Amino acid sequence: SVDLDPSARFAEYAHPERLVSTEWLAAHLGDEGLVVVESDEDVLLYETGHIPGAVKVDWHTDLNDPVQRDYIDGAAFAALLGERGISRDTTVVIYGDKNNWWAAYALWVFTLFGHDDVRLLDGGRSKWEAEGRAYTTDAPTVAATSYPVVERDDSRIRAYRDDVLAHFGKPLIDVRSPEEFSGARTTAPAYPEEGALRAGHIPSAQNVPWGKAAAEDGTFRTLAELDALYRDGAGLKDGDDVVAYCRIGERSSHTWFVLQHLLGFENVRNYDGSWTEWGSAVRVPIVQGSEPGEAPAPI
Amino acid sequence: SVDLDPSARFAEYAHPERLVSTEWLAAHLGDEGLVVVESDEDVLLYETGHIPGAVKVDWHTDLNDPVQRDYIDGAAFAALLGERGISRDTTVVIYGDKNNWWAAYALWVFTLFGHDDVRLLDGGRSKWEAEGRAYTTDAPTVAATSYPVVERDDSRIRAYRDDVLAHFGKPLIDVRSPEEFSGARTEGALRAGHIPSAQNVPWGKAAAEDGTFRTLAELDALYRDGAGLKDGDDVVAYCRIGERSSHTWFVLQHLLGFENVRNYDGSWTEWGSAVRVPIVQGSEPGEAPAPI
Repeated sequence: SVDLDPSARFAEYAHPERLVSTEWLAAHLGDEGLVVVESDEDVLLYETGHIPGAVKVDWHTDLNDPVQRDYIDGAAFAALLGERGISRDTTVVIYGDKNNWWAAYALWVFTLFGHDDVRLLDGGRSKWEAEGRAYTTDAPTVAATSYPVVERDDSRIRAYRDDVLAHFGKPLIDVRSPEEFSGARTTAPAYPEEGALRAGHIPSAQNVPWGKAAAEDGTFRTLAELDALYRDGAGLKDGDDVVAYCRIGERSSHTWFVLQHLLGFENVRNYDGSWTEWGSAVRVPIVQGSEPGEAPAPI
Repeated sequence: SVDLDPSARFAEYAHPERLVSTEWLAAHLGDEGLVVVESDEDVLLYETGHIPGAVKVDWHTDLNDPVQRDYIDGAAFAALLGERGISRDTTVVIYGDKNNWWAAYALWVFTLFGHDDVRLLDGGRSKWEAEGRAYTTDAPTVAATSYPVVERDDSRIRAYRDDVLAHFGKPLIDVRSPEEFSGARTEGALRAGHIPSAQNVPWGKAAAEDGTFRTLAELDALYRDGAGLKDGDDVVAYCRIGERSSHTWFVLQHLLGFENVRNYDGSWTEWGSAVRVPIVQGSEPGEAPAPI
């Protein structure tokens, strides 16, 4: 069994059991019941050096249905975690590049499958590296485990296009850049498969670029800073059913994490379809400019 | 009134009233009640030379909602046709580049607004030029007419995503390239493949070398023999966008006379980026899953 990180820094958050410090992790490496998972946008980083004993999840190959636009099923999840020495009761700590952007995404997927003890290493690769902590290129050399086949739950933390169309009048957070938000750009040149034939945002969406929730050192900002950003800045109130979206669900998972686990909103869903779906969908309401715009009637 | 082209070639088709020959148009140009409309994928061709008296429709600016992914509404359509001197009773002959690929699309849009008498110039720009017939580079000075505001009808010849999800068990025609249908290409999406159970009939197979629609015999082999379509079949066609599947809609509705033909305009650009819609790969149709 694997204890919580009692660090004072985390106790102000709604779900302090969802974070650990680099100092805590350095002291727990190799402990029975703990698996450390690297999850990056840039999958090649793991091979340049990883936290010792860490395994890797590759978002290109491991987490998507290979044919359909959907995440893997319970059978594919069970085989992925078993190969990595992960059992149902294992404490998983996930860390990654770009201030745990893809780390939160892996945690979201684990949560679709109802894995209870899943935590982020606050600050990811960047704080581990700034502190001069060790990486290896040694394999985890992992003994296989049996993980149960569970049915994926898309009810609680996931939204589809019809839930979004139905959601108008309820808070909507767009986590893309202001240029994307207004309709000046759609994608990156590195990801042309993440553009769309229309530019803009979902009408009544508040723009909160996801990176605003991360400090320079890549740690999650304080409760006071987050409260400023989402409650004062974006108008969120207790009891609010919140939907977050980006270009794809991978990139709005960090904001879901922030709202579900740090600010403690009960009802937070990631609209994974995001702008790639919305901007290519026939007859969905789109607005342009830096104005959120008026909520239309629920469709 | 504007006479039907009695040409034997067209009389074997289900709706011979939907086609005119270059010979007919040359003999009927400038006749009262006839407006000729150029509709091209390459909109700049019009200024290089156009049939005398012909007006232009520009798919970049004239036919799409500027904000939403949708076609214009009745008020926009009335304004467009009014400006071009088209009345509700006007006979409209549409022609253009790429074997009337986009002419078929314009006719589709006119039919959404229920314009009765719309015809294609069999063989379009390519057969007019090949025959050495006259072009002007004059824009054709036009007196505006009043066109009525009618509600666009999306029911009869248009299909939405949820119509296609509900369609499995009934025929789908995918009009994209073999290398798009297999999922070794993709106006792309992030996913590659085709809709399971869809028969690949690349849209150009229905056109002859000279740009004209193939004989009823040749179409029957393509769509009945090749793709297994039977009388009373409810058919949906799709491409990457609805603009590019309108030609095959035209073939099935007007030439083979299928009663129920719908253009799924969302096409692969929507399908290939929709969350959790069925997709299969390789040159095989695949089997129909249960209607969703």
